[PDB]
Amino acid sequence: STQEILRRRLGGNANNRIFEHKNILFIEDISGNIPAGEAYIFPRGISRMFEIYYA
Amino acid sequence: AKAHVATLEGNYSDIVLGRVVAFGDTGWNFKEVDMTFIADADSKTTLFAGVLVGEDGTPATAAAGVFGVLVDRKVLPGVDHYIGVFEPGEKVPMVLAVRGLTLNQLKLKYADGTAIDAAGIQALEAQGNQVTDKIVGTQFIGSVL
Amino acid sequence: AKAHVATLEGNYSDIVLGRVVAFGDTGWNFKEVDMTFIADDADADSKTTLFAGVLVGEDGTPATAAAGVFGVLVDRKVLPGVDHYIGVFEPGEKVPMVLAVRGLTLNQLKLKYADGTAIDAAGIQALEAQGNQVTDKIVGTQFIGSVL
Repeated sequence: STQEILRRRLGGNANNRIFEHKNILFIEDISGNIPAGEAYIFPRGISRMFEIYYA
Repeated sequence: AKAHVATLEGNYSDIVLGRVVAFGDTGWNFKEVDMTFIADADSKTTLFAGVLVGEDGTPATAAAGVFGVLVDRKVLPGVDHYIGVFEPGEKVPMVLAVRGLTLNQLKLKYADGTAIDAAGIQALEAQGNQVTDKIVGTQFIGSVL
Repeated sequence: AKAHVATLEGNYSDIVLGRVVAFGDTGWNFKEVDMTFIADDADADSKTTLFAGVLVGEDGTPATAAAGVFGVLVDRKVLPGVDHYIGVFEPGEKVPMVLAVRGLTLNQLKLKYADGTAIDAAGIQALEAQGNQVTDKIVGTQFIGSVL
């Protein structure tokens, strides 16, 4: 396969283990801001989904 | 085997977060009292900076005896030269913080070392001081951010 | 048929006439407490009944007499010309509120007790002991109809 999961390390030497499968991209959190047993799924490209305002 | 090693942490300003700089008398915030430095032998005293003290220079074992906070320069962290320079039972002048100051609660302790309680906090605040717990703290190594 | 009219008079500075600024600390004069913004018996999303100047104790409950007076409620949420918080807080909830307790030149006329009664002498003494000035030397104002 393109990425030898059983032989090479996911994402190579990076810290995140970027892994793709079934047209779904997985990323591992290192900041520890995601609870231990939880994962979040959301779509990309949707307009005005996220905004931040300053006062 | 046990290699000699020394460490320093904290700072004088870490206790007094802020101050009101009154015009005229720059010493309007402090009072000077005579303390017993060495117990009643030659060794460092137990008067660590931040100990609650009374009016007469006796360490404050309880809220009711709290008058001020000892913030003198002679007992700051990392400073010590008084091994044997004094005599057990000898009395020494000390500087105290009394009026118009902001204090870090986490560094306030009773005579023994126990943390200050509600009564002591209220008594100290009644003299024109601000007592706060809003301290950011720090993280040095590990503890991924 | 009646017409709709709304009015505004008074500001923040009309309660806190003067403030001592500490160089090394700007929040020295103020202290935060927690208060019941909407009474627990208020109807669903009622309008609050707190107002700037109501005397409160250190616990946060509005004071009824001198013994319960510790400070003056001076939060931004209750100034005369502000209205955002209708139904925002459920009945019986509590939200942090800002008091002013040290180093202030306080108006004497605006301060009120929990029931709206004017401030008595015992309350004035208790508030002064904390290190606050209470003064009623206020010029006032005349608008129209009277030859000043």
